[PDB]
Amino acid sequence: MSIFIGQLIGFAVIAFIIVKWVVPPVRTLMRNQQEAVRAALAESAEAAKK
Amino acid sequence: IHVGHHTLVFELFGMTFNGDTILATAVTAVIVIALAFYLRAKVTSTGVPSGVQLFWEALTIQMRQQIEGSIGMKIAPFVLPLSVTIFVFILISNWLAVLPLQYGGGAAAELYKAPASDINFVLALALFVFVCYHAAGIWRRGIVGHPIKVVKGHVAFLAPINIVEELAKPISLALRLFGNIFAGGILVALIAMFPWYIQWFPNAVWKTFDLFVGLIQAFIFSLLTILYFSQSME
Amino acid sequence: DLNVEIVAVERELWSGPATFVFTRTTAGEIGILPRHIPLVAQLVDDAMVRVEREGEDDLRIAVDGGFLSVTEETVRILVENAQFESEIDADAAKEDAASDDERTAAWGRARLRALGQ
Amino acid sequence: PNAIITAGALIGGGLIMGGGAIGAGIGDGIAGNALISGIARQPEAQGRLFTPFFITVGLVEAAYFINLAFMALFVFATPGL
Amino acid sequence: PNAIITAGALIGGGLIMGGGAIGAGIGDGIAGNALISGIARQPEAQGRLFTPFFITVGLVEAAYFINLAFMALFVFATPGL
Amino acid sequence: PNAIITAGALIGGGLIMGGGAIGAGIGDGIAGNALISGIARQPEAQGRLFTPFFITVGLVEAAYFINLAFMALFVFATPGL
Amino acid sequence: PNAIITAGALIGGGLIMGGGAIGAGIGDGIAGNALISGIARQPEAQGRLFTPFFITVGLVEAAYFINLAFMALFVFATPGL
Amino acid sequence: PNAIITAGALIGGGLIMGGGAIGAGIGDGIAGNALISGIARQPEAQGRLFTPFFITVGLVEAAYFINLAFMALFVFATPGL
Amino acid sequence: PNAIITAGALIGGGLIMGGGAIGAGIGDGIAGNALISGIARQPEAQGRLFTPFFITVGLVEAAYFINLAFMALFVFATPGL
Amino acid sequence: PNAIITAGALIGGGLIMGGGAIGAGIGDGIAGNALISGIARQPEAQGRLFTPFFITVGLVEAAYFINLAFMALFVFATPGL
Amino acid sequence: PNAIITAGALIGGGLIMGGGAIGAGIGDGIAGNALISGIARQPEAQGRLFTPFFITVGLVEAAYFINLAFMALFVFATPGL
Amino acid sequence: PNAIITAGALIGGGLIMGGGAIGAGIGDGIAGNALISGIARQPEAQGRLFTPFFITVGLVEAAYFINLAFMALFVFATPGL
Amino acid sequence: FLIPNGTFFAVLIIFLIVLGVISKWVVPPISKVL
Amino acid sequence: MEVEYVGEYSFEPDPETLFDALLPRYIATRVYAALLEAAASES
Ligand SMILES: COc1cc([C@](O)(CCN(C)C)[C@@H](c2cc3cc(Br)ccc3nc2OC)c2cc(OC)nc(OC)c2OC)cc(OC)n1
Ligand SMILES: COc1cc([C@](O)(CCN(C)C)[C@@H](c2cc3cc(Br)ccc3nc2OC)c2cc(OC)nc(OC)c2OC)cc(OC)n1
Ligand SMILES: COc1cc([C@](O)(CCN(C)C)[C@@H](c2cc3cc(Br)ccc3nc2OC)c2cc(OC)nc(OC)c2OC)cc(OC)n1
Ligand SMILES: COc1cc([C@](O)(CCN(C)C)[C@@H](c2cc3cc(Br)ccc3nc2OC)c2cc(OC)nc(OC)c2OC)cc(OC)n1
Ligand SMILES: COc1cc([C@](O)(CCN(C)C)[C@@H](c2cc3cc(Br)ccc3nc2OC)c2cc(OC)nc(OC)c2OC)cc(OC)n1
Ligand SMILES: COc1cc([C@](O)(CCN(C)C)[C@@H](c2cc3cc(Br)ccc3nc2OC)c2cc(OC)nc(OC)c2OC)cc(OC)n1
Ligand SMILES: COc1cc([C@](O)(CCN(C)C)[C@@H](c2cc3cc(Br)ccc3nc2OC)c2cc(OC)nc(OC)c2OC)cc(OC)n1
Repeated sequence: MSIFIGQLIGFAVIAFIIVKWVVPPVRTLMRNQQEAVRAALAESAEAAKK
Repeated sequence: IHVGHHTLVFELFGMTFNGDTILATAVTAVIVIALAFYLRAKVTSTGVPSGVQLFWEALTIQMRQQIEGSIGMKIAPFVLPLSVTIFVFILISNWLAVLPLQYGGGAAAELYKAPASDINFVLALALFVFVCYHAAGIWRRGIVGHPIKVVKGHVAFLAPINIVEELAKPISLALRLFGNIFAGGILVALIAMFPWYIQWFPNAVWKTFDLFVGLIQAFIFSLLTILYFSQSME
Repeated sequence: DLNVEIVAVERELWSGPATFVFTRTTAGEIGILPRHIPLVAQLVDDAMVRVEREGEDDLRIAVDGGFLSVTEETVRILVENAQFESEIDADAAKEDAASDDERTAAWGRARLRALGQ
Repeated sequence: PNAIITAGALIGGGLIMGGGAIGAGIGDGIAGNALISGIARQPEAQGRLFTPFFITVGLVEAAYFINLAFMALFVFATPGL
Repeated sequence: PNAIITAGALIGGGLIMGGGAIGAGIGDGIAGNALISGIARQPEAQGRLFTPFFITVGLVEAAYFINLAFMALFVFATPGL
Repeated sequence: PNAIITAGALIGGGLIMGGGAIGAGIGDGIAGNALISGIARQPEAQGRLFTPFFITVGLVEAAYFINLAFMALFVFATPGL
Repeated sequence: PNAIITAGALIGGGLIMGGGAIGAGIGDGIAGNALISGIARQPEAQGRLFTPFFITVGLVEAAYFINLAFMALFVFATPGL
Repeated sequence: PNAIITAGALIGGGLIMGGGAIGAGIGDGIAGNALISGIARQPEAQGRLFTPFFITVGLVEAAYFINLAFMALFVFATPGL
Repeated sequence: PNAIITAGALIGGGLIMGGGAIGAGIGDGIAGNALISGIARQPEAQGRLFTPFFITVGLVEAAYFINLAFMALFVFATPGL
Repeated sequence: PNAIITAGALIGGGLIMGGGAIGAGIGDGIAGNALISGIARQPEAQGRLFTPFFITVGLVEAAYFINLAFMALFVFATPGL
Repeated sequence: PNAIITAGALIGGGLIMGGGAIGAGIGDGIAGNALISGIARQPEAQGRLFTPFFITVGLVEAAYFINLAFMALFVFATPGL
Repeated sequence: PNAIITAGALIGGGLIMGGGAIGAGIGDGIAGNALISGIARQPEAQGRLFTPFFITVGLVEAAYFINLAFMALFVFATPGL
Repeated sequence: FLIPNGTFFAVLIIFLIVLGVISKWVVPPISKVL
Repeated sequence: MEVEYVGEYSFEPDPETLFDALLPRYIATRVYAALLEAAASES
């Protein structure tokens, strides 16, 4: 019982740390790559139009 | 600390099996299969990639760059799937241990124990990679040609050393992965001896960095697999 | 920001500010961003230079046996002969890269590297 | 019997912590030497140099932590008592 | 008799972890020193230096963690007992 | 019985201080070597060169302190005594 | 009497493995430092640098596992037991 | 009796002094290497350079003194006696 | 009585192999660092650099071998038994 | 009872001088490396290099001398005997 | 009596050879590193560098040989036995 | 009683020689590395450089010799007997 | 605990399955995507 | 060339090789300046 709770508090701390300092860079990184790929598709589309 | 002690142990075909390790490996396998199937359903060449598509694309690009930079992709097409699967398998195995699946017996028990903490898992992956790149060397050099190059290596008069380094390739590749995760399984157990009001701090700081440690270990395992292939093949 | 100036022996070639400069000196690859310690080095015979111009896109330059100097005031690239990526003749660079002459081959390979291979 | 095992555990934990301190201190010193030299070379790279630094410090300080854990196993939870 | 063997196993495991920690810390510090120096000289090399870095680390860490494994064998499953 | 435990604890604390001193001295020397070389190469960098230094020292001085604590635990509060 | 034999064998094997760990880790770090530095200076040299590197590491690793091969002989065979 | 405690205290203090000597000697030799190299490259810098030098030597020679403060504690006071 | 003699022989052989492993690993890593640096700075020089290398590794790996030999003499043919 | 303390004092003094000799030799080698390289590069500054050299050596030889002194105190005037 | 002295002599000779091997291997590595670097850099210097290299290697292997002789004295002509 | 003191003295003398060998070998290697590099880059300077080198080797060798002396004092003229 | 067991195969089999799936569901698909 | 000592940085590779590779460039630039100045004088 006590062990579970304490490791659950530890997991809550880990989740807070990753959400505050690890999630922002990675999610947004993937996000920037996403923007890039979509805009590249866009450039291809435009060139086709040209 | 009860180091060892696999639960769910059973016996079949006249040999013993650690049930808990098999369960953890199956959980990791189903997570990886779910990721693969979700990619397959939502893999888009023209549309905006999903999150899983970006993850798989980044991993495949990294491993393809590693292969191309060490042994041509024309020579080593079969090693990219091997690297990607090794990386994801080890990564998910290690990261699934970060979930709060640890409770108290009165010793500490853990519903999901990282499979790499068991010697069988890491030894299986290491020996599979060992057989795979030795078979690749045999294919690219010949049944009799490959052992001669393996013994000779790059310096002939260092023949015994090579024959050791070769045998060191699997062992280290296994044990390097074993001790890193096995050690963690002990730390979380050791940290369990603390009371709940101070247990969360060492546990949190350990597992937060264990995320990165498992990522680095999966990366190292895959990278050294690619490197050994490059070597054994030419 | 860096005061980056590229000075050919015949004339001053470029003087725009930049945020980052990049080149392969004879003793390895190097990058310079403002307030770098003073330095002197020799660019490889087939060297190329990337200037991370703050406003517009980066500038890629094929350089012929130049020298690199870093100073508290400016970053100078002394050049025997250089060409911006836009001025490079891709076919001519490809042909020169196979030239037997060491100087011509190095210059063509530098042009290819600056262009983007 | 417990006295001999406890003394051996104390000596083993002392070895664990001595080795951990040596490794962590010397590795941190070497990594910070690289960091100081780089920030001397190119101050503007300071922020870019803290990524490879904390990774390196992360790798040594992980080992130290493991060591500090196992000593705690030897000293307070002597496995073979 | 088991007390002496247990104390010897504790001392041996302490030696194993002391050596492993020294090697891990110092080798990781040296590899990270090379990494930080490279990223200082060429800040755009970060991407390409993590491959030869984690290879090196992968080698160095091996010496550590193999040792770690054997300490457990010394400590929890003492070869003689 | 307590005599054996106390002797082992003293040996372990001696090992802890020996390793801590080796690590602290060598790591601080390496970091100071970096700092001195950086200041010699360019004086004005001194102001910045003290931020990476006190960081590195903070890592190399922490390990020593940790050992300083545990030896103080080994001899004054010998666990398992 | 076998208890003393096993304790001595365990301490000797711990010394073997600790020395092997120190040598292997530090030597692998030293060689990988050269590898990383050479790749940082000349990325195209990557493939060229792995030939000598894996010779040197090949020796260093061979110093580790040979020692390991002997530690087993100390603890599982225990000559003179 | 406490003769075993005294022998253990002597061994521990010997370890303390040995580690302190290794750390101090090597660390201040590294710092002096930096000082000599800086003065050779800039013989007029000697004054400026003695500021960081005596800082790192202050850190390296502090670790020694503390160890000398504890070795004296071990053999003259022997807290566990 | 032999018990004690061969236990001491095991510890001494462990010391011999630990020192041999440390020396061989670190010396081979240093020689390999030099070889890799030379091949990176002078790609065409590799052919020449293997003669200075194997001489160096010849002197290094020789010591290890001797240690190994003597370890056998300590362990399988222990003097004074 | 005095035999045990005497053996412990002999081991402690051996450790003291082992550490002192390691620190002295390596620190003198490092400082002399600095001196030799600086004289090789800039001989005109040879004299200016001896002030920072003998200082560094003066520190190193202090650490050794102190240790030697304490070794005497351990072996001839064994505290607690 | 004889057994204790023989075991102590074996441990002392093991220490002698371990330290001698560490010193010999690391000194050979450090000297051959300079040899390889000089030859790489100045291939025509290969003949001129071998005189300094042989001086250094003589000084290092002289220490190794003296340690080997004294270990032989310890284990085959154990003084005080 | 004499057997215990003799075994302790043998262990202590082995420690002294191990430390002296490590320090002497590594310091000789470092000084010789400096000499070899300086003579590689300045062929005609070897004479100038042999002056500081023998000074360095003087301080290194000296320490070894002192150790070699005291080990004898430990082994043949055991202070505590 | 360092002695292998039957779980060895029980692991290898499972890994092979993943190696199969990623060999066809993932790599070639991501391959062609890129 | 005369060395002109007068009353009173980092180098890669070492300043001996860099100086040797630079001096011919110095002679080349001085000859170029001489040719340019000769052309100006000719005009
Ligand atoms: C007096 O201060 C300390 C500091 C520590 C450290 O270990 C570092 C010691 N070292 C520099 C020699 C430290 C640490 C832990 C790391 C673990 C991993 Br895995 C990977 C990297 C780490 N990096 C780390 O520092 C960079 C640490 C441990 C911890 O333990 C419950 N809680 C922490 O709170 C967040 C903590 O951060 C301050 C321990 C300690 O206890 C005796 N006292
Ligand atoms: C199976 O791998 C090995 C290799 C060795 C070595 O010792 C080197 C170990 N090292 C890399 C840490 C090795 C060796 C010996 C040398 C001796 C001198 Br003097 C000078 C240079 C040497 N260089 C050497 O290789 C670099 C060696 C030993 C040997 O045993 C009688 N027979 C050899 O020839 C057939 C032999 O050569 C290959 C030992 C060993 O034992 C467990 N297993
Ligand atoms: C000279 O007197 C001292 C000094 C110390 C130090 O350890 C440094 C020793 N070193 C240089 C080898 C020191 C210290 C501790 C640090 C801890 C961390 Br985490 C990170 C950085 C540190 N940097 C530190 O100084 C560089 C310290 C310790 C302490 O102990 C409760 N109280 C302090 O006062 C707040 C204190 O600061 C003065 C200890 C000591 O004890 C015998 N006597
Ligand atoms: C390979 O086999 C060996 C070699 C040795 C050496 O020690 C070197 C070992 N090392 C490389 C780690 C060697 C030696 C001794 C020196 C003594 C002084 Br002082 C100064 C320089 C020395 N340089 C030396 O060579 C580098 C030596 C010793 C000796 O007597 C025993 N007879 C010799 O002649 C045949 C002899 O030369 C070959 C010893 C040995 O013993 C088991 N087996
Ligand atoms: C040779 O004679 C000595 C010298 C010492 C020193 O430790 C230096 C030893 N080293 C060079 C290896 C020394 C010292 C102490 C420092 C403490 C701190 Br915190 C930070 C920097 C220090 N730097 C120091 O000098 C570099 C010292 C210590 C002390 O008390 C014992 N009293 C002193 O003043 C009368 C004193 O001289 C300032 C000790 C000693 O004891 C037997 N004999
Ligand atoms: C010939 O083999 C040797 C050599 C030694 C040396 O110690 C050096 C060993 N080293 C390589 C580790 C050596 C020595 C001593 C020095 C003492 C001082 Br203080 C300062 C500098 C020294 N430099 C020294 O050499 C550079 C020495 C000592 C000595 O005393 C008995 N008699 C000698 O004349 C025959 C003698 O040769 C000059 C010892 C030895 O003992 C078995 N056998
Ligand atoms: C065979 O000769 C020696 C030499 C020593 C030295 O310790 C050097 C040790 N080294 C070689 C590692 C040495 C010494 C002491 C220093 C003390 C301080 Br604080 C600061 C700098 C020092 N520099 C030192 O080197 C010159 C020394 C010691 C001493 O003993 C009271 N009397 C001396 O005067 C005659 C003396 O020479 C000034 C010791 C020794 O013991 C058997 N035998």
